[PDB]
Amino acid sequence: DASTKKLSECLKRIGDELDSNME
Amino acid sequence: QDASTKKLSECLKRIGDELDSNMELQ
Amino acid sequence: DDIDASAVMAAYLAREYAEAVEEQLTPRERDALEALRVSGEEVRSPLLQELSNAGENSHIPAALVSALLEATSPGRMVTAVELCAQMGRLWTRGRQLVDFMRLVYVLLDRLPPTADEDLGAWLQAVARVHG
Amino acid sequence: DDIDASAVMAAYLAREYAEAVEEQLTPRERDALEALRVSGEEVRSPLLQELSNAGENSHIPAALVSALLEATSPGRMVTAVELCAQMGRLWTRGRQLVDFMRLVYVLLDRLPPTADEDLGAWLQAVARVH
Ligand SMILES: [Mg+2]
Ligand SMILES: [Mg+2]
Ligand SMILES: [Mg+2]
Ligand SMILES: [Mg+2]
Ligand SMILES: [Mg+2]
Ligand SMILES: [Mg+2]
Ligand SMILES: [Mg+2]
Ligand SMILES: [Mg+2]
Ligand SMILES: [Mg+2]
Ligand SMILES: [Mg+2]
Ligand SMILES: [Mg+2]
Ligand SMILES: [Mg+2]
Ligand SMILES: [Mg+2]
Ligand SMILES: [Mg+2]
Ligand SMILES: [Mg+2]
Ligand SMILES: [Mg+2]
Ligand SMILES: [Mg+2]
Ligand SMILES: [Mg+2]
Ligand SMILES: [Mg+2]
Ligand SMILES: [Mg+2]
Ligand SMILES: [Mg+2]
Ligand SMILES: [Mg+2]
Ligand SMILES: [Mg+2]
Ligand SMILES: [Mg+2]
Ligand SMILES: [Mg+2]
Ligand SMILES: [Mg+2]
Ligand SMILES: [Mg+2]
Ligand SMILES: [Mg+2]
Ligand SMILES: [Mg+2]
Ligand SMILES: [Mg+2]
Ligand SMILES: [Mg+2]
Ligand SMILES: [Mg+2]
Ligand SMILES: [Mg+2]
Ligand SMILES: [Mg+2]
Ligand SMILES: [Mg+2]
Ligand SMILES: [Mg+2]
Ligand SMILES: [Mg+2]
Ligand SMILES: [Mg+2]
Ligand SMILES: [Mg+2]
Ligand SMILES: [Mg+2]
Ligand SMILES: [Mg+2]
Repeated sequence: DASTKKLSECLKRIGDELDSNME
Repeated sequence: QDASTKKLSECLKRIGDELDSNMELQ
Repeated sequence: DDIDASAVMAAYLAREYAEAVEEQLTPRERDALEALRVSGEEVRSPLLQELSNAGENSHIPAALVSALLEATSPGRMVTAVELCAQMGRLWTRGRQLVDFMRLVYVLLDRLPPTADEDLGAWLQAVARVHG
Repeated sequence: DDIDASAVMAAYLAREYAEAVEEQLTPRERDALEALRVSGEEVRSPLLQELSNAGENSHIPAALVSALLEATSPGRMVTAVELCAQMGRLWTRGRQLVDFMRLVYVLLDRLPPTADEDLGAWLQAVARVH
């Protein structure tokens, strides 16, 4: 599904911000 | 073995049959 | 040393889920939960020592839950619930986590359509007796 | 038909299992569990915003968890954990109790081999901050 792909890309991006907000 | 599980299941059923009446009694 | 990540996650999700379900329980369902609590304690020791009477993964307990729910009774259904809970007590790590999810699935999947009404009147009757 | 017997059973087993696992957590793992609770609480609001953005399947959340765990960081693993925790809050009776345990299975099954040491070092850093 195209929508799911873009949704997970937004969640993967949230995950990355959580990594960067530690350092 | 599998027949041991057959026996154990009947024992838990007896416990179950007893729990059914025991908890509504007295 | 290091942590068992999967065990940390399972502990977190299990509690968060337990709190969630409890929150959404109707009042009449919350009284039954208490009744299920006490009724699970009375069957615990007879259940454990019967397990110790034989034997000493998911296959055997699942086979017992299945045998207890074979068209059944509130007492047998509650005995099945406590069996799952006791297996959860010793299934707290790794692949054991899976055996618990498969066991609980047998329980809920094999409940009879009558359970909603039969356990409603039974667990409620137990609550009045133990009051 | 006065009670959702499955929901009542799910509550009992869920709490008993929650305490059973917490009981057997080492001291170090208890620290990580509290760090995970804070980490998941920080990402919760952003997570609900993205999900609400695209608001309407049990495969969908399973697909998101899988994408988040696609070879991954501690941040994405925590986000996947909190997504499962929020689906658990929506899947609280009847036929929804099946999709939750399966969703958790996807989480644990798809974890990377290095999850233990990665999260151990990351959640410890969470403890330093908070
Ligand atoms: Mg991305
Ligand atoms: Mg964030
Ligand atoms: Mg055998
Ligand atoms: Mg025998
Ligand atoms: Mg007997
Ligand atoms: Mg009595
Ligand atoms: Mg070690
Ligand atoms: Mg070491
Ligand atoms: Mg709550
Ligand atoms: Mg409530
Ligand atoms: Mg076995
Ligand atoms: Mg197996
Ligand atoms: Mg069966
Ligand atoms: Mg029958
Ligand atoms: Mg029978
Ligand atoms: Mg009978
Ligand atoms: Mg117990
Ligand atoms: Mg293992
Ligand atoms: Mg079936
Ligand atoms: Mg079926
Ligand atoms: Mg009552
Ligand atoms: Mg009705
Ligand atoms: Mg009704
Ligand atoms: Mg009615
Ligand atoms: Mg443990
Ligand atoms: Mg242990
Ligand atoms: Mg916590
Ligand atoms: Mg939290
Ligand atoms: Mg959606
Ligand atoms: Mg829908
Ligand atoms: Mg849905
Ligand atoms: Mg599909
Ligand atoms: Mg999908
Ligand atoms: Mg890729
Ligand atoms: Mg990627
Ligand atoms: Mg990668
Ligand atoms: Mg990876
Ligand atoms: Mg179903
Ligand atoms: Mg499934
Ligand atoms: Mg692992
Ligand atoms: Mg560690």
